[PDB]
Amino acid sequence: NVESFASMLRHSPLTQMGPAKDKLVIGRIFHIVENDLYIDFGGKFHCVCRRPEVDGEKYQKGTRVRLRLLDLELTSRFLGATTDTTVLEANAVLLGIQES
Amino acid sequence: FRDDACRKEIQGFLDCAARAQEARKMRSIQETLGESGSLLPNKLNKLLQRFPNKPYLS
Repeated sequence: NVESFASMLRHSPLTQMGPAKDKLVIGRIFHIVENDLYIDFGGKFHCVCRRPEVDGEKYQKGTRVRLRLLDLELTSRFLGATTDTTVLEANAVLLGIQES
Repeated sequence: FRDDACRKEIQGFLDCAARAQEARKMRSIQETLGESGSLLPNKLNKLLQRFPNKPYLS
């Protein structure tokens, strides 16, 4: 009675989410560069969001935040290209901090 | 062509050139800095070097 991969995939939160556009997700700040916050939210790629002007000092490494997802992976095919160009990061909007 | 009667206009022409002469220095400084440019072709080309167009298969 070993669970199959097809079963794991069907019942994963990422599969159950459906499309990612305009979906609220919880992220975690794992890397910070100046006012650039690198946030992991459970997907393949992280998103990079600028430090908010209000309560900027509350956003630190490990701080859990609320995001509105736009794309899991930013990719596009440009004129003459044989494959899609990927920037290797997700597109998301940082809304604020998640609190209990 | 008697400068005694045209002192006000003469000074005005000299002020315009002085302001325009400094405008040569101000624009040049901003042109190199890219204050008005969206981005500098040197800066915009380093960014494209990292994401080169691939018209071939690898």
